Amino acid sequence: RIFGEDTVPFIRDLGQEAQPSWNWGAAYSLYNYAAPRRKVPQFITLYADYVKPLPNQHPYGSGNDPLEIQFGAIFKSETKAPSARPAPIGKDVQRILIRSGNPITNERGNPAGGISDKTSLSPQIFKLTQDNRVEVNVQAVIRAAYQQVFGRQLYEGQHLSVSEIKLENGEISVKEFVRDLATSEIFRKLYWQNFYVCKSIEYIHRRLLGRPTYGRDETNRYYDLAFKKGFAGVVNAILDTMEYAEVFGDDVVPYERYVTPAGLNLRKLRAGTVPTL
Amino acid sequence: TRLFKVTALIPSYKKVRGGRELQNTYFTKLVEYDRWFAEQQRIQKQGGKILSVKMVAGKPGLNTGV
Amino acid sequence: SVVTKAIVSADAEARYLSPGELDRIRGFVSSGERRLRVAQTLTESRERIIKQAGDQLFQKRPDLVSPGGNAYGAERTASCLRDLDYYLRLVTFGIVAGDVTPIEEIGVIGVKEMYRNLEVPLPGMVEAVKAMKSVATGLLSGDDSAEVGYYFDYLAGALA
Amino acid sequence: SVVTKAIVSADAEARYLSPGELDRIRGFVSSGERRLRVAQTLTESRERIIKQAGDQLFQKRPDLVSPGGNAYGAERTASCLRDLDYYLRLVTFGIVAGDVTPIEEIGVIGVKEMYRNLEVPLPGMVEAVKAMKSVATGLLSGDDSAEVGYYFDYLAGALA
Amino acid sequence: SVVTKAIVSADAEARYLSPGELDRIRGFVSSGERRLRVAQTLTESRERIIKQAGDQLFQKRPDLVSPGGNAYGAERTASCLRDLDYYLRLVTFGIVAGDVTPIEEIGVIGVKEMYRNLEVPLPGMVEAVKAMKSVATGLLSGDDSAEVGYYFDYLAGALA
Amino acid sequence: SVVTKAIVSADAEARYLSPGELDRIRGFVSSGERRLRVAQTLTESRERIIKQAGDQLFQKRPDLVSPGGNAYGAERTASCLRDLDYYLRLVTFGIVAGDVTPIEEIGVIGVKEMYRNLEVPLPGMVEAVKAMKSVATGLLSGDDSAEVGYYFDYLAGALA
Amino acid sequence: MQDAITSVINTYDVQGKYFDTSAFDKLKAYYATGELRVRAAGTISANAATIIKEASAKLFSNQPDLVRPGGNAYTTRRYAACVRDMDYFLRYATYAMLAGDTSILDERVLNGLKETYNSLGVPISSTVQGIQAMKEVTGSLVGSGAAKEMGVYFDYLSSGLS
Amino acid sequence: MQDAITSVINTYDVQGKYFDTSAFDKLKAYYATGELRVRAAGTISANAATIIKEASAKLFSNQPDLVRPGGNAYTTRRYAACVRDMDYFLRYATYAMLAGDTSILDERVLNGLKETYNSLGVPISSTVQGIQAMKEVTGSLVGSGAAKEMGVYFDYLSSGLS
Amino acid sequence: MQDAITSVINTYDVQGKYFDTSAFDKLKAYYATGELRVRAAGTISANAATIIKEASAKLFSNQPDLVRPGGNAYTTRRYAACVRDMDYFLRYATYAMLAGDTSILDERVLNGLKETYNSLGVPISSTVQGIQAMKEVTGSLVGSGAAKEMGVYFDYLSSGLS
Amino acid sequence: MQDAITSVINTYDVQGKYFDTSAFDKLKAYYATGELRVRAAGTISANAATIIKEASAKLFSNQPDLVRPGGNAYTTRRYAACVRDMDYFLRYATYAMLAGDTSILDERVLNGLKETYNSLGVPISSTVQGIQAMKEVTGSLVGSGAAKEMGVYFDYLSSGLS
Ligand SMILES: CCC1=C(C)/C(=C/C2=NC(=C\c3[nH]c(/C=C4\NC(=O)[C@H](C)[C@H]4CC)c(C)c3CCC(=O)O)/C(CCC(=O)O)=C2C)NC1=O
Ligand SMILES: CCC1=C(C)/C(=C/C2=NC(=C\c3[nH]c(/C=C4\NC(=O)[C@H](C)[C@H]4CC)c(C)c3CCC(=O)O)/C(CCC(=O)O)=C2C)NC1=O
Ligand SMILES: CCC1=C(C)/C(=C/C2=NC(=C\c3[nH]c(/C=C4\NC(=O)[C@H](C)[C@H]4CC)c(C)c3CCC(=O)O)/C(CCC(=O)O)=C2C)NC1=O
Ligand SMILES: CCC1=C(C)/C(=C/C2=NC(=C\c3[nH]c(/C=C4\NC(=O)[C@H](C)[C@H]4CC)c(C)c3CCC(=O)O)/C(CCC(=O)O)=C2C)NC1=O
Ligand SMILES: CCC1=C(C)/C(=C/C2=NC(=C\c3[nH]c(/C=C4\NC(=O)[C@H](C)[C@H]4CC)c(C)c3CCC(=O)O)/C(CCC(=O)O)=C2C)NC1=O
Ligand SMILES: CCC1=C(C)/C(=C/C2=NC(=C\c3[nH]c(/C=C4\NC(=O)[C@H](C)[C@H]4CC)c(C)c3CCC(=O)O)/C(CCC(=O)O)=C2C)NC1=O
Ligand SMILES: CCC1=C(C)/C(=C/C2=NC(=C\c3[nH]c(/C=C4\NC(=O)[C@H](C)[C@H]4CC)c(C)c3CCC(=O)O)/C(CCC(=O)O)=C2C)NC1=O
Ligand SMILES: CCC1=C(C)/C(=C/C2=NC(=C\c3[nH]c(/C=C4\NC(=O)[C@H](C)[C@H]4CC)c(C)c3CCC(=O)O)/C(CCC(=O)O)=C2C)NC1=O
Ligand SMILES: CCC1=C(C)/C(=C/C2=NC(=C\c3[nH]c(/C=C4\NC(=O)[C@H](C)[C@H]4CC)c(C)c3CCC(=O)O)/C(CCC(=O)O)=C2C)NC1=O
Repeated sequence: RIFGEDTVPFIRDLGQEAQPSWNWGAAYSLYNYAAPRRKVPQFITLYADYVKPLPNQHPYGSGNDPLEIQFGAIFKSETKAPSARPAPIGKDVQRILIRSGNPITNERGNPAGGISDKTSLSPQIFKLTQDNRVEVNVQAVIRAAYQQVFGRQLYEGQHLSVSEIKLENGEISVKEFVRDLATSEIFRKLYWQNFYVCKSIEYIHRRLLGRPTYGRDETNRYYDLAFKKGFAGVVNAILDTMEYAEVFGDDVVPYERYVTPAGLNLRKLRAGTVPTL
Repeated sequence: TRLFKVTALIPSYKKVRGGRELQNTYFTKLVEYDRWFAEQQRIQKQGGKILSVKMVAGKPGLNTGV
Repeated sequence: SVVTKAIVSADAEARYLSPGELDRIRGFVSSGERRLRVAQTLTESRERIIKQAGDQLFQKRPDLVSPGGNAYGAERTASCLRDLDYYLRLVTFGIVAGDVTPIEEIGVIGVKEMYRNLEVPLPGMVEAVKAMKSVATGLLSGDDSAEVGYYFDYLAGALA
Repeated sequence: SVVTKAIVSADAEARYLSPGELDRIRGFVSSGERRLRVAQTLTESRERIIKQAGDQLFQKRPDLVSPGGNAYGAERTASCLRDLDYYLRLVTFGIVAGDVTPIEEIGVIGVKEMYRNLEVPLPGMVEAVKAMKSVATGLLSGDDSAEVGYYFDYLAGALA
Repeated sequence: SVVTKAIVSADAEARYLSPGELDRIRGFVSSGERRLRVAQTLTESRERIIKQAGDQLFQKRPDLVSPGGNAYGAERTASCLRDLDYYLRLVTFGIVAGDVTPIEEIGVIGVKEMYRNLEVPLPGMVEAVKAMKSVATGLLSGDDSAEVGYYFDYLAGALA
Repeated sequence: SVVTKAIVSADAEARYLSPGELDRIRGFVSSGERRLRVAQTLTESRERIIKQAGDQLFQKRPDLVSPGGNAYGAERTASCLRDLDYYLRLVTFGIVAGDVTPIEEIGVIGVKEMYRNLEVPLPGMVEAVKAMKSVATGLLSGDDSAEVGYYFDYLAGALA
Repeated sequence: MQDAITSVINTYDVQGKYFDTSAFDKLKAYYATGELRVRAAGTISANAATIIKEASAKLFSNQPDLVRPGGNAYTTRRYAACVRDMDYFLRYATYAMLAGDTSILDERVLNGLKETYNSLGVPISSTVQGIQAMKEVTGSLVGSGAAKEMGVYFDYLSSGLS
Repeated sequence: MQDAITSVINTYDVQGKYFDTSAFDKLKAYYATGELRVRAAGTISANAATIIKEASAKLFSNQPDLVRPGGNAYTTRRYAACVRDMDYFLRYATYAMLAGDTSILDERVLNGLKETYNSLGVPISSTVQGIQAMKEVTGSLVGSGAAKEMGVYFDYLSSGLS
Repeated sequence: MQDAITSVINTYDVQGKYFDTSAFDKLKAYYATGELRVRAAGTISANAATIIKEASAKLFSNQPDLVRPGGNAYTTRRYAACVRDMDYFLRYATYAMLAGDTSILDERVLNGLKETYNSLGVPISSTVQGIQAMKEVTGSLVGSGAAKEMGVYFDYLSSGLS
Repeated sequence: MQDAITSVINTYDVQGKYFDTSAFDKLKAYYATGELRVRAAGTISANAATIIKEASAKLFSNQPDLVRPGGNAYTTRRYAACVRDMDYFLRYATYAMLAGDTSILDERVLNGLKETYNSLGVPISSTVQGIQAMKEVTGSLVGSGAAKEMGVYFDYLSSGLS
């Protein structure tokens, strides 16, 4: 009907004929010479998403979710391979997070689950009780703080030696040591200055509170804190939240408390760790 | 006005916990001036009693250098 | 397991296992033979232990199997004894593992909410676990009795 | 000042000053004579700059002096010109320091809430500092006028 | 560089560059031409500089080229001189950049890890850096010599 | 010591010592005399172990005692042997204590900063302690040799 | 989260128009059903534990393999997580009924729930069956009209999962 | 796509180098295993429908929720889609085993598949369990070495879906 | 991030090559443009509030639907969000202009902005219009020579959004 | 994480069965090799730096372009990152060897490692070659009985990256 036997096909974009509205953005992504550069299908996904609830996704898109690895801050890029799924996630949408520990200690059902007794499902907890004024626990706590804040130990030139000394000497608490690490120039270099602002906010939130953000209330609050006060403002505000105070006081290093289903899938779905039928 | 020396007593009113926490209740620590308003507020939230506060590093009433 | 806990402690600190941790693993693997013997003895006697503990409990707490009781009837009594068998198997798992971790994962985390949803009394469970400990420790040797009773008392405290 | 900023930045990582910070300090001390002559020129002509700045504000913003405004009245106009005096003194402080830290922590930190507590419009403040910049740069020499102007622009951006 | 460092130091607190930072960038862009001239004079004459620096290093520390030493043998000595060429290229990069930044990322982060994985003695590296500094300052005039000496001093202190 | 390790683990987990680490304490106190006899067997052989280890180290690393090296000269070689004396005494302390705790608390914490202050190469230290391990294991039977080698190679890894 | 009143307020703010007769009519209808909603919510709150008990008993009787070894609810941990999820569904259905709007379900319950359960391994169909059993239990306690009201939210959850 | 020989060719071509002893050794290894690969591919092609039958039976017997109402595989169309996905997994595992490289697996299966299942609501864990079922069923028919070789690519698919 | 100096340094570092005549030519070009860049940066810092003022007013005058009810910029919250985004755009364009490189724009702004705006429902055509508003507003204030320099960074932002 | 003992415990718990003869045989097989595992772990811990030395030297001798300009390991920073990654692989292979299970490799190392390396531009083949080099260097130190044990976990990591 459109082309017949003797006519070469052409792109039937705007002005040539009536344009559908339900596939507008995807279609005009397709009528682009960069369409082969995208390998993820976009129309089956779109037409499936029209008929299903919101996904488990960062409110600013799937490219805002870092891989839940030990260290690195790896994000999807819009440009190397588009693979971008936008979702109409509202401001009151609360993300569904999975506990790294006892399932019924989730804050959604148990508001006191943060102060609940630790099971063997939970990670190792590092607390500094040494005289708070020869001890290997202090060095263990220091290493755990580096492993949580940065995901890994730093090189010798990069250590916050003065803060460490204040830590075994008792002038500062574990919370102040974590603050000195997270506000350090090395942390700013590694996780702030090379990333999209909300990507940095999400990653830093995961390193400091041990959980992804719940939605646009938290992300918008820390986004405005970025706007007003910068990296130090964001980091100090995250550490100054009450939630930090109930889960990590002055004595305990932060630990991972929540994961996303994608981060759980990274570990559980590997061929070794899949539950055998 | 740089560093405060604060000693306080923070009893526990929400739980009874069996680890060692003598260091958490009574403690003397150094708090920054910019941190001290929030620290004092947080201590008062928890029902703690503030015993003494002293200026340590900086000099009181400095129009500059703070 | 002892090995799992040592590895997890070393990994949390991003370090290799220390001589003390390797010493703990060495002692654990040395004792593995007698712990397997204890677990196998406890396994071969499952029917006798479960039966004797069930009769001891029901005679000690008749209200559970009386009409209006939680375990009244053949099917509910069978479910009672089947929970007892679950916990006996979990104790054997703890015996082989070297610690109470299998017990905790499989039957201690969330136990109170589950039995609260089942209307199952917790004092009844505690006394049933105590009866199981008495029967099992009575059947097996005195030296192994302390090792087995450690896990049994852990379970009794957990359900209490 | 520049030395204070370099020292605190170096001590943040507990390290000696980089050749970059040493070079910025060297450039700062190298240009001390010109900036101190600028301080001379500004402090000698305080009343003139303040008066023309107030006149330029009032002609650019007749709103403030008209009845019902923040600056209506002789006393409130006096407070206006007094604040202009404060701010040009702070500009001289920043020029001699080489950094805006004295301006920051004397007249910038908390200025928003402060002129909120005084019902003082911040657009009025930016118009005031722009008038001050124009009057001062008119008097200063070509090279010195730019240096004064950058501090005045910092102050303008700081207020609003 | 100076521009990069100023921009990141501005961005971390979410502000525009202060007058001091802009003045620093002005000084840097005003000194750019002599910086390029210094980069020239170091660049053309570097076969010389490497040879004299290596000879002086192996004279003052014969142990490195004695049997059992790290740089013993023609090939390991060649790797030594190759490292010296690396670091002098980094020095010219720093001179053009106006900061020790390119030096810092390219050859200071993890350098202790790398020279431990190779068991290159860090005191030998520091001695080689002083040798290169002396040779290079020999070929520059006083104004250029001081500037190149700052970067060499940073490198030597960083390896120390 | 082993007792200290068990007590601190118990205190961190905030409960009494379990039968497992109680058995650990019983086994440690049961083996004390063997640890003491091993400590002697190392103690009479101070000079032979230390001098053989130094000879092997300077066989592998002639550069160390070559002119310009760290141990060049009679006095500096004496300081080498005295450091080996310290570490052999620390190994004896560790064998007696049952774990490596005295070894780190006296000679491993801060050793890198110390030897960097002393221009002492860490590879030389690890080669020396490996030589001491090889010498000291020969003096003992296999059962004693294995446990002593555990302390020695822990020390070697810590120095590396 | 938006109720019927908030929905009217937003649909009039988007237009920029003030309230007119139709908005007052919709608000009046919501206040007309408000007493029924409050009584149903109070009854459900009074008997939440009971409802969970018969609903879980019915689900595990109909599908015994769930609580047997190899089932997703075979552990004290996983059984507790299961009854916790059932409590979630009941409580948020009560919220949605009390608000008169299914927004809270999409907003706090159904978002990313399929991905979460699929990553956990939770059977979706059995969760829907638990929701339907909970519906049947809740209806008898709340009465005919309140059951018809709660049914739309239970069916909303079941269709969102399936 | 890319196979083992093409892999070595590309690695040496990017460097601009001629083939040396290591490259020739890799080529010789592939040529040694070629006959085993061909036998395994023929056996699988003969028995593909069978392997799919036992794998699907295992998966839907251990997880019957998938095929009851409300499940992802509940309809004739969705059941057929599931078995078609398993058929494609098997065919591309055979292709990868013949080629000796997992490049075709990436390009023709794993690029965009996890996003597609995330949109569709497909439980990826159950898909991986079905892939593991196909692995064990295939190994018995193909023998020991062919089973190890096929399991390499089955595990590659399973970890790629992760 | 990366500026012109660092760009040349990295190119020659990856080549392992030495600064040749071309490198010194590029360095001379940047040093020649530096004083203009610094003057423009200071001017834009002085008038940033004014630039946002005028650009917002003009954008909302050309497209008044944004600020009327039902518009993306209609609320105090959404209007303040628009102003905050424009203030970022101005500040980061100034950073890129002073650096002489657009790497900072890429990594800090454009990597993830399209998906954020598409998920938020933010119109991207109108955002590009606002960027062009800031462009020709700041062009008057900085002067023609500095306008020609800042315009390329504003167009880079616009092309990244479009 | 999951070790051999916990693997057997879980595989029997999911069945609901007590330990039979096969279970006790598996437990005996694990306990018999405990001394070998502990001795090998001690040797590897004491010689980790030497192993990293020799593996890195071998890898950068076979592929010297990695540490030369234009190579992924060309800088002090990136060379440090390379040797750090190698140290991580050695540490986790030792953990997996003590455990008797490859689970910790899947849930602390290989989870997203391939995609992370693809994102970073890290050459996967060269990293696999470095892991192999660590395998030969460790096999000499630990001895044949422990070399075979370390080989399976090194091959597991290599197949995870590959
Ligand atoms: C079946 C569902 C469907 C819808 C709804 C739809 C809307 C639609 N409206 C369009 C154009 C348009 N639509 C409008 C209408 C607006 N102008 C304003 O003044 C008014 C508020 C309003 C009219 C009441 C206008 C003016 C255009 C022309 C835009 C242009 O070309 O500049 C276009 C692009 C031209 C084309 O059709 O090929 C679409 C796709 N398309 C669909 O497939
Ligand atoms: C491991 C070392 C350690 C010790 C020793 C210790 C003692 C201790 N007891 C406390 C409270 C308390 N302690 C007591 C006990 C007293 N009541 C009287 O009847 C008795 C004479 C006496 C006990 C025999 C009471 C009643 C409180 C509650 C505070 C109050 O209301 O007065 C508190 C502070 C509040 C809290 O529990 O968090 C501490 C720190 N804490 C430690 O970490
Ligand atoms: C491996 C961890 C695990 C445990 C422990 C477990 C217990 C458990 N016991 C149950 C039933 C039951 N359990 C009991 C046992 C009670 N009767 C008396 O009161 C005693 C106090 C007590 C036993 C000593 C009874 C009577 C029932 C029947 C409840 C009913 O059908 O109404 C049920 C409900 C599902 C079913 O009947 O199969 C569970 C889940 N399930 C698990 O997955
Ligand atoms: C019990 C804990 C402890 C240790 C270990 C320790 C080591 C130590 N070694 C020192 C010197 C030294 N140590 C050495 C030995 C090194 N030279 C190299 O060739 C060898 C690889 C290596 C020995 C195996 C040498 C040569 C010196 C002299 C360096 C100098 O004075 O410049 C010194 C300075 C005091 C002196 O000169 O006598 C200390 C404190 N001190 C302690 O309190
Ligand atoms: C209010 C919105 C919301 C929902 C719905 C929700 C469900 C939910 N259920 C979970 C676990 C679970 N959920 C279940 C329930 C299943 N067991 C049986 O198969 C049943 C068919 C079925 C329930 C009727 C089980 C067994 C787990 C444990 C999974 C595991 O530990 O592996 C988890 C992960 C652990 C955690 O709680 O953090 C979530 C997030 N979470 C939320 O924030
Ligand atoms: C529903 C929430 C909402 C509000 C309230 C709102 C206010 C609002 N006030 C505006 C301008 C204005 N607003 C005022 C009112 C002020 N003049 C005097 O100083 C008084 C103190 C004060 C009024 C009592 C004036 C005079 C303007 C015009 C300024 C201009 O055109 O530049 C504009 C810009 C209109 C445009 O760009 O087309 C908005 C959007 N916007 C919203 O989305
Ligand atoms: C530094 C890099 C960066 C940028 C730029 C950025 C943009 C950004 N803009 C946002 C909101 C917004 N942004 C705008 C601005 C647009 N709408 C108007 O019509 C204009 C055409 C246009 C601006 C000129 C608006 C109106 C919102 C509010 C959206 C909403 O609340 O739903 C939000 C989400 C705030 C929230 O959680 O509600 C982000 C993250 N984020 C970043 O990390
Ligand atoms: C631009 C940043 C950068 C640097 C600096 C760098 C250095 C570097 N030096 C190396 C080897 C070496 N480096 C040296 C130098 C030492 N010889 C003496 O001990 C002296 C104290 C000292 C030189 C003054 C030697 C001898 C080797 C050879 C070691 C061997 O034979 O294995 C290697 C191993 C691979 C190779 O030789 O190409 C690297 C990567 N790599 C980089 O990407
Ligand atoms: C514990 C689990 C885990 C691993 C293993 C991991 C790998 C990892 N390696 C990285 C960098 C790197 N990794 C390597 C190593 C590779 N490139 C060389 O050519 C070699 C062939 C090869 C090693 C044998 C290099 C060179 C870099 C620097 C790349 C860069 O920083 O851009 C990074 C970037 C973050 C950072 O450097 O701080 C990660 C996340 N991340 C994890 O969470």
